[PDB]
Amino acid sequence: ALILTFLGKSGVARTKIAIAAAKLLASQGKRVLLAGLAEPVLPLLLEQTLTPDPQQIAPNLEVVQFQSSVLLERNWEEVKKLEAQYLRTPIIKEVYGQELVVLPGMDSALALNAIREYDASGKYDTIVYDGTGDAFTLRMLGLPESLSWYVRRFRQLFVNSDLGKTIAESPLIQPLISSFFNQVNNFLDKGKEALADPKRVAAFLVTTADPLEVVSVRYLWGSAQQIGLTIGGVIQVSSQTEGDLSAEFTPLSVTVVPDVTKGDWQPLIDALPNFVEQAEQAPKPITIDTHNRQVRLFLPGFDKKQVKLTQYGPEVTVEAGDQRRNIFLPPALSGRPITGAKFQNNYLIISFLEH
Amino acid sequence: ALILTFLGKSGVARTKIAIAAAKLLASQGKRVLLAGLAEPVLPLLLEQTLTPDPQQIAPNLEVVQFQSSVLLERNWEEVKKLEAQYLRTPIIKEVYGQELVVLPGMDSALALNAIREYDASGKYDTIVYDGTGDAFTLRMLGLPESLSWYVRRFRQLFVNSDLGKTIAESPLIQPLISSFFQPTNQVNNFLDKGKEALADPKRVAAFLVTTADPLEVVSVRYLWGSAQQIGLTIGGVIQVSSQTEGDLSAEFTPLSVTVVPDVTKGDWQPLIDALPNFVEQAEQAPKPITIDTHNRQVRLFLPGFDKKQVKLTQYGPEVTVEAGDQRRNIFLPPALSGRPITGAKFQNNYLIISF
Repeated sequence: ALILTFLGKSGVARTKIAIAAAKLLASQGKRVLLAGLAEPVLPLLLEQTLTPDPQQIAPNLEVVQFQSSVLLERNWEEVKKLEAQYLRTPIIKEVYGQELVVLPGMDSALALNAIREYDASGKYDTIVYDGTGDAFTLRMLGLPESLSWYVRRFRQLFVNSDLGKTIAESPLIQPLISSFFNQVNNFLDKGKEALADPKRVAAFLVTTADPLEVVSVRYLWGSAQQIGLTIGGVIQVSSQTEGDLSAEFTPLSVTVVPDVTKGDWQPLIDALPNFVEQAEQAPKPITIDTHNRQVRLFLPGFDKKQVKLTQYGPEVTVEAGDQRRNIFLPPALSGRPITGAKFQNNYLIISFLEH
Repeated sequence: ALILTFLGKSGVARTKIAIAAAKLLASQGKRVLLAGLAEPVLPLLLEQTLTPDPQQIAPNLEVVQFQSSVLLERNWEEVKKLEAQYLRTPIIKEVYGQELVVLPGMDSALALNAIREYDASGKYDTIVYDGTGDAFTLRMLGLPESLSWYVRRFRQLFVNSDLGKTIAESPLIQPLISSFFQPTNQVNNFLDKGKEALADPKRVAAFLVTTADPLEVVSVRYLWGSAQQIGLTIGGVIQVSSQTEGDLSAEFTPLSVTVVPDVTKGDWQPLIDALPNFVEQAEQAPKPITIDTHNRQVRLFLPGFDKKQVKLTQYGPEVTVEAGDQRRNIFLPPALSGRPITGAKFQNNYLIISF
């Protein structure tokens, strides 16, 4: 499925857009899941009580509310089943899933895993996700890449090292495991390949003509590029500020849409863009030119003072918008000092030494 | 210090109110730190470039911007020194802070710890925190209690298990730990101090921010109850302008609703002059939880929920209150510890639980 989401500073407008996008796509024969968070506006705008299980509200249109409490207790039962299997003496079987308290980070991990399950079921063409629309959403969506980076470092250290041997053989720990007792990369790589594919994950900016909102979504735009999230376009919603925003979002299409009054969704529905086509035509977050030995990063919303580069062996780290892209350099670039990092037309062009 | 924050659906209004509150309290002689996250509105409204370190911008007014990437990197250097101090062969000494990736949850822990450090320094009377103003801010502020509960439900399960009683009754452990290189009290002391502060309206308080749009009103009422679940005092409501007219006093009884004007073209004085007395309203507001030793009762303030969506259960050693997609595991104090529940009821937005 395509995971479709929206970024912007005003939650009510984002929810209306998500609802309208879901209605439009379901009306065209796409199988749609609209998923929101634990908050009362989506139910109220739909005039429907929502639950942690998808409910059909129209042909091809199901709606679900992610309640982290419920997702946590559902995952906890999977933890118990694994515990019985892999342990001779249970330890956490006592704890009921209804007791567990949601910690920061769990919220995003549980929501992303739920989305992954819905995506993997094959039941949907589009999963419209009405999230927080902000940097927390980006950190969620970036989990496949972020976890992959950690896994690759753990492997380098706690194993794939003498330490990996001083425990792999340790006659001290071996009996301790014998008592009471990768697939990971295929799992993460699937998430990574989806996130990078605009046919599988795309987001759209939502903003009024207020310059404060405009600068906020341009910052989110650049931050999204750091994680490889395609930004397909801009939805411009109404306010007391008038303005043509096309020049502020070149080369993206800006689509001006009307409000929703008294539950008449049709004018908004009719004004929405073709999300799939615009995502497919949007700029690419990263390209690598192996002949000229250059990395080209699309980084709208930032200038050179706001972007930091770090280069440690075969890895380059790009930090911008409080996000970090780790670039593992290919053979044409590895081992060569960076000789330039200059912005041209919202792209940062990183050059590597030829001589 | 007092940590003061704002909950609401529109970030721009929340940042404006945070700036005005900081300017107000500073002009009254309080030493103020204004702290925001990685986003461009606060610097633009202040006409000041912001950094990860406090900058004075007016008498008694310093401002700082939290960047998760920098907080993580600065925490890493402390982890790397501990390696040099308590481990035979370093493992992580070659991992560089610039490369670390911020995962979900990590961002919230790093920011709360940064706040903790600024509060511990004694340099400020008020810390005005411009956060995300939503459930994610609540899960962050609730960390001391949530962590305390995990330590308290699971320590016993792991120490008294067959595998735990073996780690104490096994000679394969002592020469294991020494192959490299009570905390339970130090941890609970650190956690209990955070829980104490959060429960004290002089140390932590939040105010709701909303327009008259019924959709915003219902949203902040839900956040209001969600905040009570974590023990966060909600001192009052700030009503900002919109195309919807309305007196909101009856919607938030017994809280004061203070109507405030916009800020246009750098003129902060109308907003400043309209802000409420934060300290006094927080002192007068309802208490999230009261334990009545005499009447053997626990009274939980739970406004803004559907009563059918408040669940009380005792699956484990403590009663669990589920509401607002948050869970409170009630630690019974001495006067109530070990007394069965004998009833519970709702009344004027309070859940009264009898023992």
